[PDB]
Amino acid sequence: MRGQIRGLEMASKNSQDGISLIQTAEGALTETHAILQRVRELVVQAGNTGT
Amino acid sequence: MRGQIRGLEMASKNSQDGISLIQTAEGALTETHAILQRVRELVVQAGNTGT
Repeated sequence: MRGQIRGLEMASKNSQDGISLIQTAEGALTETHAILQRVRELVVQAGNTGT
Repeated sequence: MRGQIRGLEMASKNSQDGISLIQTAEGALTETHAILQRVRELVVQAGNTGT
């Protein structure tokens, strides 16, 4: 039982660390995503300005 | 959605630029047109003055 318990507290900490890893990935994908927004604008006025 | 929106603002700016391009063409065709008015006069009195 005790071993299980201490590994469950460690399980909580584990999953929290995993969330944080993901949050790093999501800041990165957030900025990448905003870049793609800017790109999309540049493609649209590339559309008009191609004429 | 957000991408669509920003491309819609860019769509507004696009069409405005297109209008301006046209306005350039329409100043040009305006002056050309006035020339053809003068020409028409010169052809009419070329009509009489041919006699």
